[PDB]
Amino acid sequence: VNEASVEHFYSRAGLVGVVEVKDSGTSLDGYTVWPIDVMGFVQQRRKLELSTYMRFDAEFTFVSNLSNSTTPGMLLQYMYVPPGAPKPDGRKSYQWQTATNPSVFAKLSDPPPQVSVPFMSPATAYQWFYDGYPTNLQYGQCPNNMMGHFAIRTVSESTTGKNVHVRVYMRIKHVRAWVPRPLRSQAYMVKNYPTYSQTITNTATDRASITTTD
Amino acid sequence: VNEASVEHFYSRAGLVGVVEVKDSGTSLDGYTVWPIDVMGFVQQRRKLELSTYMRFDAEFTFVSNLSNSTTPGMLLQYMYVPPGAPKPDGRKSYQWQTATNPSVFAKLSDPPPQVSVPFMSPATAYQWFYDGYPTNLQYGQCPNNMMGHFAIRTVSESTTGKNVHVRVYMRIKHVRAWVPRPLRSQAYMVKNYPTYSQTITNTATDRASITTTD
Amino acid sequence: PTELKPGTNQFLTTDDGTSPPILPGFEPTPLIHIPGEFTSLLDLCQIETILEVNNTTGTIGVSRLLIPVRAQNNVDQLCASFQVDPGRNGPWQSTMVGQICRYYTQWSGSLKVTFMFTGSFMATGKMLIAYTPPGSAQPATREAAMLGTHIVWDFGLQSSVTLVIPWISNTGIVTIWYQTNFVVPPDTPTEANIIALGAAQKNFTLKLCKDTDEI
Amino acid sequence: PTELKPGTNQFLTTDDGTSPPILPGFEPTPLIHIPGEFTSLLDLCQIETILEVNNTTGTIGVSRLLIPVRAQNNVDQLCASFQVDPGRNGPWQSTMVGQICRYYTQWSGSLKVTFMFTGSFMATGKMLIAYTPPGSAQPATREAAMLGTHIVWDFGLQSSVTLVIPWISNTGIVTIWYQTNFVVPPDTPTEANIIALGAAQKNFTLKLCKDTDEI
Amino acid sequence: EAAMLGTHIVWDFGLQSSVTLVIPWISNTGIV
Amino acid sequence: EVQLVESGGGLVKPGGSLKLSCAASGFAFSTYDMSWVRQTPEKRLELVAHISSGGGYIYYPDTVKGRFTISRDNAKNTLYLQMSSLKSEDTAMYYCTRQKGLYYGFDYWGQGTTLTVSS
Amino acid sequence: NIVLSYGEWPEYCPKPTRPDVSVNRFYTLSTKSWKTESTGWYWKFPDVLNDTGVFGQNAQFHYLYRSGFCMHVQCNASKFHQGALLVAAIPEFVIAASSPLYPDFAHTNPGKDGQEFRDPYVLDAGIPLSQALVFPHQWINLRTNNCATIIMPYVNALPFDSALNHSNFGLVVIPISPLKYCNGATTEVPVTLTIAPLNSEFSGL
Amino acid sequence: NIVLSYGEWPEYCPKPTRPDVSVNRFYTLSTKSWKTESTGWYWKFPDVLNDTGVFGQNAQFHYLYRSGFCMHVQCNASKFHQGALLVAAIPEFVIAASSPLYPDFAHTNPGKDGQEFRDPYVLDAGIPLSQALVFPHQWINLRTNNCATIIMPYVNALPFDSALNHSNFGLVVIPISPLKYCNGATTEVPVTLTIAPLNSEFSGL
Amino acid sequence: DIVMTQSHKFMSTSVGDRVSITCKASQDVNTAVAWYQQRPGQSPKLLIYSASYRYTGVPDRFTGSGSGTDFTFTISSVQAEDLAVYYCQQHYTTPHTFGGGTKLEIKR
Repeated sequence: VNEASVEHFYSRAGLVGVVEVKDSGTSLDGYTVWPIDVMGFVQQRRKLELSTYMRFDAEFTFVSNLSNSTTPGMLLQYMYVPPGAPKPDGRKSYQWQTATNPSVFAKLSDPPPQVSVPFMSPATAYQWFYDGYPTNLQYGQCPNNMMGHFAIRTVSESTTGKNVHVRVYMRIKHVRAWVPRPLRSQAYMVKNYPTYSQTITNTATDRASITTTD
Repeated sequence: VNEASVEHFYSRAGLVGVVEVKDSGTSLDGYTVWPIDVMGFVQQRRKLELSTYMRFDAEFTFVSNLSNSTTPGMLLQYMYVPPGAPKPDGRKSYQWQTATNPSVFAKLSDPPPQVSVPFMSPATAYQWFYDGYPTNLQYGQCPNNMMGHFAIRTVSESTTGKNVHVRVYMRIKHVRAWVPRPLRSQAYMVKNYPTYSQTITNTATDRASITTTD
Repeated sequence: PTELKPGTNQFLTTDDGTSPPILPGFEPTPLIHIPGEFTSLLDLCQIETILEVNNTTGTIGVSRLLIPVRAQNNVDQLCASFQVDPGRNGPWQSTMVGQICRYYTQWSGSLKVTFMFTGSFMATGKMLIAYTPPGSAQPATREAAMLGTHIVWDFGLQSSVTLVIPWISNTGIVTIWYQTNFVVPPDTPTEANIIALGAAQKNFTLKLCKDTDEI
Repeated sequence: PTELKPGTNQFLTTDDGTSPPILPGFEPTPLIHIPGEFTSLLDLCQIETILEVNNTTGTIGVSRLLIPVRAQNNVDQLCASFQVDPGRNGPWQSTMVGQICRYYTQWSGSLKVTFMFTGSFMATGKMLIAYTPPGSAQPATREAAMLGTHIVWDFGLQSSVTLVIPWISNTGIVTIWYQTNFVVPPDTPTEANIIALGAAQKNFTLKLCKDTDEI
Repeated sequence: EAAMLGTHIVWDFGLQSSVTLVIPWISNTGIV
Repeated sequence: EVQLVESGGGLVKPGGSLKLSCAASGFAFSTYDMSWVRQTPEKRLELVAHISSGGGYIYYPDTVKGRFTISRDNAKNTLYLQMSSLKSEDTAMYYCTRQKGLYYGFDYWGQGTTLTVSS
Repeated sequence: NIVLSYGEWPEYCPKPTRPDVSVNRFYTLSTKSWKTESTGWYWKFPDVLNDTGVFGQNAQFHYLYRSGFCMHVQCNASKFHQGALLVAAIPEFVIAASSPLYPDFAHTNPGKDGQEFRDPYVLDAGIPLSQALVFPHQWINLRTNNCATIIMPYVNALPFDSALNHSNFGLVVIPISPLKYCNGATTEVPVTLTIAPLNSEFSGL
Repeated sequence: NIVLSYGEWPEYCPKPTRPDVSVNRFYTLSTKSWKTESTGWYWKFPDVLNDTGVFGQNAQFHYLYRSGFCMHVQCNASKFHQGALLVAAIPEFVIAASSPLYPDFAHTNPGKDGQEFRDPYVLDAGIPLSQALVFPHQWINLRTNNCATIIMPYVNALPFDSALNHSNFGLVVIPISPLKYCNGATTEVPVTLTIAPLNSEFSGL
Repeated sequence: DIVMTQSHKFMSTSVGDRVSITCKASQDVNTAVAWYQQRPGQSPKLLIYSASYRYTGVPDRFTGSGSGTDFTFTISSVQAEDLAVYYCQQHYTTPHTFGGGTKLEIKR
């Protein structure tokens, strides 16, 4: 009876997205920027749309290693670009320092970094469904949900030969949900819009007749 | 209403300067001395000149690694030369030991060193604007603001082949500000003097007429 | 002066730990009262949602929600039947409790099933709704059904009726029999349609969260 | 007997931690009272600073601070106008509140805008100062303006006047119309100059520190 | 749509078989 | 397809200053880093200056450091090079190139313009 | 008899003007005809009142407002007709497009005349209809009751928001069990609607 | 009417000699003529009193002092002149040089005759003028008031400091709105200044 | 800086033949190197960058290989259009540096 609570139901930490720097091979750029998308996986998306308005603090962790699952010591800079501030142009761009961009310097050898993001939205809660136009690409888009981009880079000075994979985990604390919504039957087409395929799929799997059971 | 406080406004830690030992290539010297300059970056300089007199304790951190962003264990000596004591001549100079020069011995493998400097000035507060001569190069120079040079060197005995970059972060605690000053419109020419370019730049971006808006 | 136990540096996926605030002295936008806050899924299981009892082949859509009933010129016949497992694939997939019981390995508790009658105001008849305990096959003919649990439901008087099933654990059958012919005065549509509504009672419980296959 | 959590050795840029004193037993030079201590930026937003309403092309300098007003031999004309966004590029960049609102992503609260009249003691006239709410275009002619918010400002009597704007969140226009001709006795300069002063009210607030682009 | 903005009453047969409309005023002109 | 043109190059006497301006069309011009490269009469090639895509980072070699200046305008699709105090060795032909980052190879090269420092 | 949405009465939020007076009167929208083939309708107000009455005169010229609605739907049919309707008020109702790409603006804000569903089974929002009872709803069952009434308070994240952009919610009428009538009976059963905004406010003329 | 700088009255700091007596008298500096073309003036005292009076006899022969000032600026013009001045006392006033390198000593300590600004818009310190109101200031507006008065206490880090080196602050008079007058009126409007040091102290003869 | 030196200021071959040029690094550059084609009176084109990988559109007869401080640029089949000066680059670190150049010779 305590596992039906909305607080426990959203509890556990999960994989929000996998990003890669890849500075070694044909792509030498040497950093990456990962806009925070909680909807990333269609499984995590279908449990969120259950509720229309929800207010929660997030907590992150970055599990990193090379392509060998081998983790030698080499330094990484995890920066958090808050919503409304400019993004880094290139691996040396002066945005990588500033002041106001909170950063985390962690070697690979260390156990994974961890950090806690507060509630960033202007409105008193997030909205997963916003009717009406922000001011037809525009229809139903919340401008106020952006949580920031978590730009990453490897401090070591020039062109290491090592592509560094990294995984990003999220978990939701202190969650509070408002008016409920029925779960989605139809498959998803694209990320930001509900649009569903022409051909409809039934909700229940058919049987022989209105009568026969099993 | 708590993010407008002068204490929070100067809070966050930032990059005061980047120094390099470079004992490997054409320059074999093997150490460096970095006079503490809070004004180092024109961004941090424009927020300080907001206030004329201010009194604060500082706290430092040194994030170090090789040119690969690779951090093998090798020993470093971070020494702090207090204001008014002689500087090291060369990597073996007897100043590197003495007594009164507080030092920090930290391997690269360890997480970054950290240390807390007190308030060093004779006067009850720093002065970012001092009129009048200390006794025309002299005009407007505070002799009493020197905070010390943070000389660094790598203990390993002779000519390692490794140039070691190092970054230096500062954050300001317990700050107290006095009489306010308007922000600087004109661009900076040189470090220690206000001197501004001949050609003046307007403060506001012009429009078509006194009338039209947007 | 401490020692480190064997479990030091592991990162455990369900951590329930603490973490540094990334932006100290930041002020979230304060709350205001928003109506409707729901604190637990176990209230949603208690609201009734239309059930697909039809779900046959080629039934297209929005016609799958209702079971047809007409004058079949036969006194004792089996109108429709469906087993009572909420989680198991079948009719109950269209309910609510059907869906959020795909997210939990085990459930329990009583269920409630409600019927409506859409037919015209003049029509009259009798349906015998009979429930079979989970360890038995569905009845042969009503004389076997009326011996078990049942309620005779009459149109002209009672337009909706509720059948509480006693128990389910983690199977049972409810059938709908014609008790009498379907009788109507002249100039009236001859066939009605019955819709069903599933819901869970108060004591329904869930256990051991698990992610689902629906998608 | 302890275990180490996943966040051990990270160096977090906004640390709010503690550090060893490098020189123990050292005595800072003690305080003395210095007048003027200011504890928060939000007092600076409340002092008025000259505003550049002119900011046109080729206006050189120190002439950008004041709007000219003369006898234009026309009764109803638009003297000058400027939108009310403090952060947005424009006139407000010369104020104080204009500058230290470039350091914060969001602001709010009422503003205050004050006018002075520099003309000679003999001169007389009437200006109609009208403010437009943020969701509308600036008025066509005064008959559209005098219907909105406005105050008629008279020279010979009142040499300075204050207009509080009700609200701003993170857009609005204030215009200055000639109500009547500019009337002067003989041997008097024919054109005056009006200067404006912006300031923030008590309830003005700031949020989410950010470094700026001004430099 | 112009009428329902003015004075009006919706009158329903199956329930109410008679209904009364008081006109506010007449002096010595108006339309229903 | 793509066009990199330059201008301003020509004979000049020692000490003078000259602005080489490069103009581009046929691609999105704010998404690429840019650079200058000069080819000595011996055809020895060497770098000149570098700027990031959005103006974040600007790099100068040690020889030209402080003597030159580079800037770009994403609105005008131009790349400007302000260069003064010309010595003898500053004569060579200057190419206007394009990159996707710091360490990517230079894919395109302007037709190049000569420069000459003499009395 | 009456369904208070989410168990609350709409109320003021303690200078915004309170019109009261003549925006508290009922408005009677045009009468939709429910045939045997017809499927669904929806409205999505604050929209429907933007043109009509003195209300639209407030909502067009004000930059912000707060409001709450009392809506009443009744269906006149003789006793020889059968069939049933589902009436539900679904907050934050965002529709979608079918694919073989966004919904045309005529489908987003229909106006006072409502709109027809393309796919009532999925609501044309993608969610199934069987579960749409989770929203506040009332059954109009032509052998029992002919009227359905709902009071929906003001539900939205911000205290105030504009009428020309964010449409606070929507309303659906879906004939779940189709209409049948014996020969000679009237072919169409009319459906009418009535809305009476409660506790409205406006600001920023 | 009177602006106390930073909301305080200058006071003694509880053997330094307190002269009182004849260093409390007003001093009347030479009268500057404000033309239509003229721009700005500044003084930067303790300087201005180093030569004059008995005060300069104290400040030259003492190694340390503490002081505070009451300064009064008034402008005599008939009612047919227009124009306005800004009067502000800006502590720790450090000037700069234009470039196409340091300011000549005549610009650092002008003396009793003040100095003209090269660039009044930027104050020739680099900071904009629009914001210079952040310092204690008073408006002299030739249609309203002809006088401006300021009391500036002793503001400096150390308790005492010498008069020949550190100039505690400065004073500016900038004609923000230029002067215009109809033909025949007097061509120049004079500006005068008066300073009366308060609570002075001296030590180390 | 870091100097990239090429062994041969000239090499001779004929059409259909196979020629391969080297490059030598002042220190360890990892795999970062690039090879350029400068035809007479023309802007030098990019061919092969970062050891083996070749830029989009370069014909397949152009190959390269190496690692560390020793590199190689291989022409499977020489053609007429192949006459021009070649250069090797170091993009491993800033500042970039180019080789002295190598000129082919077709002797008939």
